[PDB]
Amino acid sequence: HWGYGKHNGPEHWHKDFPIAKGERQSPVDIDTHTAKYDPSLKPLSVSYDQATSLRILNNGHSFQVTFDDSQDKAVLKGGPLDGTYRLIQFHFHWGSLDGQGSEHTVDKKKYAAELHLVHWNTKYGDLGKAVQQPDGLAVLGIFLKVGSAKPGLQKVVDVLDSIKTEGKSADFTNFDPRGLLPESLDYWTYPGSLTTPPLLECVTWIVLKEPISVSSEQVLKFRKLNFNGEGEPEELMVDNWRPAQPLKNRQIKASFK
Ligand SMILES: CC(=O)Nc1nnc(S(N)(=O)=O)s1
Ligand SMILES: [Zn+2]
Repeated sequence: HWGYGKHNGPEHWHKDFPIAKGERQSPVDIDTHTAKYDPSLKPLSVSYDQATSLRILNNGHSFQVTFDDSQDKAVLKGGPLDGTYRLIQFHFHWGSLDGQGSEHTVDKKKYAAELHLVHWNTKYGDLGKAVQQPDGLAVLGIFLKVGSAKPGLQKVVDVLDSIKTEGKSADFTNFDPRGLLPESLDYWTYPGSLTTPPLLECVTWIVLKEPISVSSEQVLKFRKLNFNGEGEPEELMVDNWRPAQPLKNRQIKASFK
């Protein structure tokens, strides 16, 4: 079973998942001076008004809030995307201290954490089918830095005590993911992959330039979670991020001048 530690972490993943050394792996460093502004790109369309959250879950590598994706309800359109992508889940990656935790980096800068809102392309019918297609997923990535509290995150942190260990879940209905968004929807975009095994190269990445700020107390709660299942030696869920991968033959485009 893969993980983030010395003997099962990111440098080991290629053995069970050889795509780990593929041509479109994520995350990557975003070099702000090399990324080209592309005026053909469109405004992102984030329509989360009808979002229906279901559960919050510790899956052993992060915690995720899941959504009902049986019909168009919370979807992402526009930007670099064709067609409609339904929100299935969001999760975070974070560090043991504030100077690391994000998966993408900006001019080698590491953020305290990174939020991933995962959406799949409706023209493939289900998530399972979408992940086997180069345009099957759109993941919206948002950086977190430490400062002021993020009110829309507080309902999430208040429940983390209840899902401390792997496998634990709780009801998490009536959560509005709009409260996790920054003001500007300016973004970078590039073709990439899932950043956890099986690391499938099925993702259009859309990373927002403006981070959201969260308080030290909020991110502290992230760090109290556990990779392990109940009763096992406590091994803190921290530094669950994959480092930046080779960009290779890819261009990162900017939606803004
Ligand atoms: C079903 C599903 O969402 N699988 C994922 N694997 N990696 C993801 S990430 N870290 O790139 O957002 S999402
Ligand atoms: Zn992720």
